[PDB]
Amino acid sequence: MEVNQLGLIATALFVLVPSVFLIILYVQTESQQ
Amino acid sequence: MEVNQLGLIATALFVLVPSVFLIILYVQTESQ
Amino acid sequence: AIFRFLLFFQGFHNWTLNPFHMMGVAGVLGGALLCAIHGATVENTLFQDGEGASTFRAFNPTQAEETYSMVTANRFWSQIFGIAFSNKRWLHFFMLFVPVTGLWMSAIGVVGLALNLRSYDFISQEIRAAEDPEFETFYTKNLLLNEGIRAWMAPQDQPHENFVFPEEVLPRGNAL
Amino acid sequence: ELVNVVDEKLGTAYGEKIDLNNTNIAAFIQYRGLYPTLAKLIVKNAPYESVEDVLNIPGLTERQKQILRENLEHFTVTEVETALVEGGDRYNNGLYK
Amino acid sequence: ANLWERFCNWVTSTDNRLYVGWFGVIMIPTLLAATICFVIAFIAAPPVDIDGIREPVSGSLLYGNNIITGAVVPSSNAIGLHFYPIWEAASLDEWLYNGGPYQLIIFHFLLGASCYMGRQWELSYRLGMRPWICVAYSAPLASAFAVFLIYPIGQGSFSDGMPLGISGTFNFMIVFQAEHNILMHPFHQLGVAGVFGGALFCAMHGSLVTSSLIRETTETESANYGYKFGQEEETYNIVAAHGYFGRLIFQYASFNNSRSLHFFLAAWPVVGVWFTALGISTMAFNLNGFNFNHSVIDAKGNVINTWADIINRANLGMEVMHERNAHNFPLDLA
Amino acid sequence: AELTPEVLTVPLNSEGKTITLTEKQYLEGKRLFQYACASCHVGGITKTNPSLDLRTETLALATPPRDNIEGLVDYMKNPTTYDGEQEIAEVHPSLRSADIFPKMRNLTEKDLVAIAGHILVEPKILGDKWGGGKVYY
Amino acid sequence: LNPMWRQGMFVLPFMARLGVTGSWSGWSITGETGIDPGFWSFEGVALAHIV
Amino acid sequence: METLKITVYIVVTFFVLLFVFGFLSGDPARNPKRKD
Amino acid sequence: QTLTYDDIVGTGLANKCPTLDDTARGAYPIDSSQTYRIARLCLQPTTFLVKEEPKNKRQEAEFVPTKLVTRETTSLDQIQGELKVNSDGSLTFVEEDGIDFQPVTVQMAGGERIPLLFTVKNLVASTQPNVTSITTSTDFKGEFNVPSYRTANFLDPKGRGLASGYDSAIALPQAKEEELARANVKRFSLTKGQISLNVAKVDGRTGEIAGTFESEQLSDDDMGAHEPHEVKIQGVFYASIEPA
Amino acid sequence: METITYVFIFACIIALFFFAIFFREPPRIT
Amino acid sequence: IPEKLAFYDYIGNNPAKGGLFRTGPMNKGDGIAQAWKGHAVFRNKEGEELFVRRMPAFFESFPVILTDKNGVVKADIPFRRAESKYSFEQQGVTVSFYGGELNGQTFTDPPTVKSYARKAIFGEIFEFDTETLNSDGIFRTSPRGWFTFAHA
Amino acid sequence: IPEKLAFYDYIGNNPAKGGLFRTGPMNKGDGIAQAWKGHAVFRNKEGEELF
Ligand SMILES: CCCCCCCCCCCCCCCCCC(=O)OC[C@H](CO[C@@H]1O[C@H](CO[C@H]2O[C@H](CO)[C@H](O)[C@H](O)[C@H]2O)[C@H](O)[C@H](O)[C@H]1O)OC(=O)CCCCCCCCCCCCCCCCC
Ligand code: CLA
Ligand code: CLA
Ligand code: CLA
Ligand SMILES: CC(C)=CCC/C(C)=C/CC/C(C)=C/CC/C(C)=C/CC/C(C)=C/CC/C(C)=C/CC/C(C)=C/CC/C(C)=C/CC/C(C)=C/CC1=CC(=O)C(C)=C(C)C1=O
Ligand SMILES: CC(C)=CCC/C(C)=C/CC/C(C)=C\CC/C(C)=C/CC/C(C)=C/CC/C(C)=C/CC/C(C)=C/CC/C(C)=C\CC/C(C)=C/CC1=CC(=O)C(C)=C(C)C1=O
Ligand SMILES: CCCCCCCCCCCCCCCC(=O)OC[C@H](COP(=O)(O)OC[C@@H](O)CO)OC(=O)CCCCCCCCCCCCCCC
Ligand code: HEC
Ligand code: OEX
Ligand SMILES: [Cl-]
Ligand SMILES: [Cl-]
Ligand SMILES: [Fe+2]
Repeated sequence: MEVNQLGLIATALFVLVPSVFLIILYVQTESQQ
Repeated sequence: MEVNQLGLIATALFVLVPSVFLIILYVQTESQ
Repeated sequence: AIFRFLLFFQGFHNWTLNPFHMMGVAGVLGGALLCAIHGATVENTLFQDGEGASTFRAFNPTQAEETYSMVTANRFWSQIFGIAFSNKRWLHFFMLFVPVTGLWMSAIGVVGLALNLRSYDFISQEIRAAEDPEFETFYTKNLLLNEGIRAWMAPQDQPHENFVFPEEVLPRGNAL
Repeated sequence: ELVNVVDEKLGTAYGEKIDLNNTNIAAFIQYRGLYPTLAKLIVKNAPYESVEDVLNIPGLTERQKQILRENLEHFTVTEVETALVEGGDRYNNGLYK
Repeated sequence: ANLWERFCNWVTSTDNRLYVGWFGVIMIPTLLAATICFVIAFIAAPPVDIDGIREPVSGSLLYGNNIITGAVVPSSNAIGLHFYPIWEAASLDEWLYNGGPYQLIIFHFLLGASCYMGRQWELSYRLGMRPWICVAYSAPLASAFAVFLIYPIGQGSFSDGMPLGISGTFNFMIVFQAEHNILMHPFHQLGVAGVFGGALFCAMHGSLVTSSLIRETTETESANYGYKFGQEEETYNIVAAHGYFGRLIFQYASFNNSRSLHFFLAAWPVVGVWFTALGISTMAFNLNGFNFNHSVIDAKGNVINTWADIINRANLGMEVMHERNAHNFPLDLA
Repeated sequence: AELTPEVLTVPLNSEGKTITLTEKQYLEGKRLFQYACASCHVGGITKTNPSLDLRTETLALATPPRDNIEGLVDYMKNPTTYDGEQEIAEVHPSLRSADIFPKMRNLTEKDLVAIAGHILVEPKILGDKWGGGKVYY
Repeated sequence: LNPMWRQGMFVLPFMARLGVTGSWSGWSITGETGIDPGFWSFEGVALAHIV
Repeated sequence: METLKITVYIVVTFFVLLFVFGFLSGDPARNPKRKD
Repeated sequence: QTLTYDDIVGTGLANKCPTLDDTARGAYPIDSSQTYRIARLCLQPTTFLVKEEPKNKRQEAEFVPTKLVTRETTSLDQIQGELKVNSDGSLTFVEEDGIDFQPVTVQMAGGERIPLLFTVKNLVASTQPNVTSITTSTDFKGEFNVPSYRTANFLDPKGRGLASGYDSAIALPQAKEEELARANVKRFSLTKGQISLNVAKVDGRTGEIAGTFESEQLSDDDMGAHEPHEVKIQGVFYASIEPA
Repeated sequence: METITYVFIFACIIALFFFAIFFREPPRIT
Repeated sequence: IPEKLAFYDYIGNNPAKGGLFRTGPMNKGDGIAQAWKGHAVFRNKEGEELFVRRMPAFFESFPVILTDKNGVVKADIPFRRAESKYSFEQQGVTVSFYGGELNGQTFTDPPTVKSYARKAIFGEIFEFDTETLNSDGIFRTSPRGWFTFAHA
Repeated sequence: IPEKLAFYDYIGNNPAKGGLFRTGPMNKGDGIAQAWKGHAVFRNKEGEELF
């Protein structure tokens, strides 16, 4: 189908950037305790 | 210039994924 | 008149296809579910605090003690659904958060519709459908519905526009 | 080259009179005495090369010929168009009210 | 210590991470079957001739759909309410064309969901609880029976049941409005009241409790950490909450009994949703919404339009367009 | 606007004579139309044969012309096809066929006039709506 | 003129090398239409590895 | 197809019997208070 | 002996043409004076073959087999018509009327659905000269009309049609129309088909005959959207003859 | 590519379900 | 008439004709405007001048209805053909251009005439390059629109 | 000479003609092969055949 080719990097970063921020914050919490 | 469209994402991820990995390991070293 | 407003937004704005409306729907239904499921849970994990078969009497508004078992409730839901609340404070804050967020989201979509900035179409579907008369989705089917609504309702609903559509221009399926 | 033949036919006598070779049978209600008996007969005995051929339909009473004669001027004939005659569409073209 | 008694003791064990139980003996398989067929169909099923006119509708991602437009398409109008298991097709190719997966999924899912409700009774009994959570879940479940089974029974065909898709859901509700004027049906009106009110009361209760949490934490930590799992004391001050809310309205419009309040929280949405499930289920038998079309006329007999007439114009545009190649005769009687 | 005698005045016959209905007549004819006729003819259309409606213009082209009190009264007693060629009492309610259409049994001669008059008045009030179908609802 | 190796197929030839040749949709890589591969079609092999 | 039908019939009957016989195996007694 | 409706219903036997016993190897004589009609003609297909597209130069395609996906809805039945005697002793059957079409969809290897209007509409089939008897070696050969699979009111999924519908891609308001012409302008094909009926069984007492048939026609072209495929159909037939 | 994206995200949620159930922070009384 | 003035009298430049996820510049939709084709004048077989009813902003799609100076419908493009009264074929509708690329040209063949009628519902008719940006033909909003949306 | 055999006598199917960052199927380079155009025989003015 003739989709927007940037829809893919839009989607990849949309998942990746906020997810990585949560993962960073959780791992550094666990190694506090 | 008729470059490869997937080049953008390959480059973006090539950077993001290993960098994020190092940042995770660094931030949790600091907090212990 | 409001029913008419709902139908207007379908035929003209295709509002059901809007992801801001969809999050509102999830907020309203998510809140109603939370409401029914939280009340039911409390009422079915009550402590026996009286001898009577009406359990309402067995509450004192000044008692310090929780009137139902958060622990039995948590085991129940963990084993029925896999996850359960464990924190009464988060529980009640979640009940605030969900319907309030849902309504804020839909408000934003309506702001877009003030400008006719609609989630009307999927461009990729229209390109294929235009080129391929055998391609049909529920998406194409609803737009024909929207087109029925616009042509059949606009003369009467927008009298100031003096729309006159002769019979031969009204979109119509077979027989009907 | 690619044309819509039914649109094209609206630009002929079909678009302005009752075409004995093509028009759906409910159009014969527009003039008196034609529906249902004669309209049935006209459609069954199509096609016609001339509007006058209708009068040689075997079995017309003299009353029927005089109704046809009165009405000849509201009739026309054009070439049969497959898209209008296939499917039984001259008896039911899916239009009601 | 007998082999069957051992199995029975594992089935009903309260020490399993997810409770199984006897209802679950039926629920696990039938939900697995429905889920697996749905995932595979949503991704790769070919187009389905939902209205029996050899006009196949594409519903799956691989045939040009996205998440919003995809659906598992209802089974063909040509089948009606006939049972169409796999083994009644000449081939899987045929079963796919005619919409067989839809039947498989909805029948397993309805069974499994019905057993879900029973499983809720069952574990309540093993845990020494009160029984009626499953009664609350009967509201959603009745609603699924309505759009997947009851409405198809009354109209004569699973091809008019709700599609398993986001946009198919919308198609369903548009065509329901034109054939039944559901908006003007008081049971839909009550369901809106159950659902708006449930959200309202959800927000109310969550904000009033949250308003009256007792100080247990500092500014630099979530107040959530002021409640510890299984503490015996209440974590908020309902007398403070009653004192605010009763002054916001007036005293006797506020609950001071937690048991009545939570019962009300349970009752209101459950009952409005019962009615809206009943609404779909009775429009299955064509007892439709109120009809005020041309109800107001003037002294001469001119129609004076009302907003009901405007609704009707919209409804007509939905009626004349839907399933546009499927009607040969003037009345769409089912 | 109102239900004046002009609107209530309709042709009695082909010869051109007229008759002015009372409002009582009109209202009674409307009720009798609902009782005996609307199940097929709601709004001036014909559900079981949409090609034929009750618009005055269609009735004027019917054989025996039916755009008048006498034509319509006769039709209710001995209905024909549109061209007059065949009697259709066996599948159309009429006094001739009240055996098989029992709603017609209790209808007096003045009932038929009321029914007939309502049919002729109504397109004067509603215009295109009467006999136009859903497009005009 | 359009065999698999022109199409960038990498595992398709490893399935073909040991006997898997046909698809549930009824084509074979040898060009024979109408074969009934059984379960052990390209699609059934893939499914088994997923499971 | 008949093989498949056979299998489903047998699978289904098996699970329905588990269910019936399960609940006939003293279910009222499987609670945490008064077993009888 | 014969069957009632309630015996048949649900069995699939409604889609099957009557058979004749294998003892029915007689002959049915023709009196060129008398006139005859086929009172019942029944065509039951058993096989659907589609010609493939071979891409390269002078390879020419093959008729490959297909899977039927529209179930037991395929037979033509109740066909009737004149059976004529010609100056030269040949017989000509002229189709007057009957259930002479069924839409069929078969699927090819690869997933492609191929729809078609299986028909004998306006069939005129003739025998050899000097018949004077219908035997277990009589052949009918003929040709018939194959109208468009959809008729003129049919609306495509964007609402475009021939006798109805939009005349453009309304969802692409300012797109270049030239590229869309083939899909925006519906046309109504009408092609010929060809059929052979081979009589193999004959009951000289009752007038009944039965045999084998092969026909050749075009598939659906979706109102001019794409090129049709060539289709071959095989099956069995049954007819009843009567003095008229 | 869009099909792969959709199914990938779906797959990721199912995997998240598994960890949230079986590898949750266990609730401990007080 | 300056082309610039005429280009404002065209609905593709109307900021209320876009969509939320129709991204990028207006040129990506209708294309890059090249020239004013000219002002289209429709007349029927009787020589009456006819007027295309313009699409209002609310409507994604809109029928093609022609009116006289009085507002009386005299021509349209029908949906159902069977009972049509106002087809361009029946009414002998033609289109003449004054100004622009097509100044002094008259078209009489119904399908070409309908083509321009379908564009006249958007106001003044322009020539667009759609190849350069691979324009998809669907209206996008302007910076006026995007700014208002974002800030509201 | 069968097309299959001719297609093998073509340097575009020689696997040593590619490049590390030229990605995808061979069909993304020279195209999807449709037909053998035939064997070309080159002659000079004197009729002698040239290779
Ligand atoms: C989440 C955690 C929960 C924990 C639970 C633990 C996990 C348990 C693992 C479950 C995983 C489920 C996987 C199910 C995949 C479904 C496979 C399918 O449907 O695949 C089925 C395949 C499909 O077959 C082919 O199906 C094809 C379908 O084509 C379609 O599909 C194609 C795409 O492939 C194209 O689109 C094509 O155009 C389109 O038509 C064609 O129709 C072929 O003719 C046909 O052969 O069937 C076959 O060949 C194979 C089998 C049929 C052989 C026939 C004999 C009858 C079979 C009896 C077996 C019953 C099962 C036994 C029960 C045992 C009880 C002890
Ligand atoms: C499953 C179905 C479903 C669900 C759950 C929703 C849910 C929602 N819809 Mg959607 N909708 C749907 C289907 C659905 N919709 C469909 C199929 C359509 C057709 C396209 C629409 C069309 C539609 C439109 C057109 C709109 C919504 C809106 C909304 C939101 C309304 C919020 C609200 O409470 O307003 C209630 C109103 C308020 C909360 C405002 C203030 C109310 C004050 C406090 C009143 C106080 C009154 C006072 C007490 C005195 C009253 C007295 C008097 C009664 C006697 C909400 C997210 C609206 C929206 O998104 O808005 C942003 C909107 O405009 N929907
Ligand atoms: C005020 C902000 C603003 C405004 C009005 C514009 C307006 C414009 N820009 Mg510009 N731009 C901006 C900021 C802005 N820009 C910024 C900050 C950047 C840096 C990233 C850019 C980068 C940029 C580029 C690279 C380009 C533009 C272009 C354009 C034009 C078309 C844009 C388009 O298609 O939008 C599309 C808009 C959307 C699809 C709407 C997005 C809505 C998101 C997805 C909602 C998120 C919801 C969220 C998850 C809610 C849930 C939360 C809840 C759970 C709590 C238009 C004139 C384009 C152009 O034509 O250039 C010549 C172009 O190529 N801009
Ligand atoms: C054994 C390995 C292997 C092989 C031989 C192939 C072979 C092939 N694949 Mg497959 N593939 C594989 C693994 C493999 N794949 C895996 C693991 C995946 C999942 C990611 C895929 C996904 C995949 C897709 C999605 C596609 C293919 C396609 C293809 C074909 C074209 C390949 C191409 O253009 O490459 C181009 C190769 C490169 C550009 C080389 C990358 C190497 C660079 C230099 C990175 C290394 C630099 C490194 C970081 C340096 C670090 C230094 C530091 C240590 C100090 C070909 C037949 C394509 C095809 O035709 O499909 C039908 C296609 O579309 N493959
Ligand atoms: C294979 C493929 C690809 C398939 C694709 C299939 C497909 C169609 C999927 C599409 C999915 C799709 C796109 C979904 C869209 C959803 C969408 C619109 C997202 C909304 C996003 C958004 C943030 C909306 C804003 C509003 C919002 C915040 C809503 C949140 C709603 C929500 C999560 C509500 C809670 C729901 C819920 C089940 C709660 C259960 C809570 C719980 C366990 C209670 C039990 C319980 C009760 C007690 O009282 C006590 C005491 C205890 C102890 C206790 O436990
Ligand atoms: C010049 C001339 C001629 C003109 C003169 C005109 C003139 C004089 C005008 C001026 C008028 C004047 C001067 C002013 C006086 C006017 C006057 C007083 C007017 C009245 C105004 C009015 C309209 C008020 C609005 C009424 C209003 C909408 C109230 C509705 C109440 C209502 C339906 C509330 C729902 C309550 C409900 C049952 C429960 C809430 C839900 C619920 C479950 C809450 C959860 C909850 C509750 C708890 O309880 C606690 C504990 C907890 C934990 C908890 O979870
Ligand atoms: C046989 C039974 C099978 C049932 C399977 C169902 C499993 C799925 C349930 C959700 C697991 C994931 C929840 C993770 C998140 C999770 O772990 O939360 C766990 C969380 C625990 O709450 P506590 O009160 O312990 O935590 C409070 C403190 O952490 C404060 O920080 O529970 C809640 O928040 C529940 C309310 C939100 C729950 C809403 C979940 C339902 C949403 C479903 C979304 C579906 C989208 C589908 C798209 C494809
Ligand atoms: C209640 C007593 C009435 C009255 C006053 C009329 N009808 Fe009927 N109608 C029906 C059908 C199928 C036809 C067409 C018959 C034919 O020509 O084949 C009619 C026709 C009429 C007419 C004539 C209309 C015209 O244009 O000439 C009239 C005046 C008329 N009807 C009056 C069907 C039905 C019904 C279905 C069962 C019933 C009931 C009625 N008609 C009832 C009435
Ligand atoms: O299917 Mn679905 O839809 Ca309930 O009506 Mn009739 O049918 Mn169809 O049409 Mn309207
Ligand atoms: Cl529909
Ligand atoms: Cl019908
Ligand atoms: Fe609570």
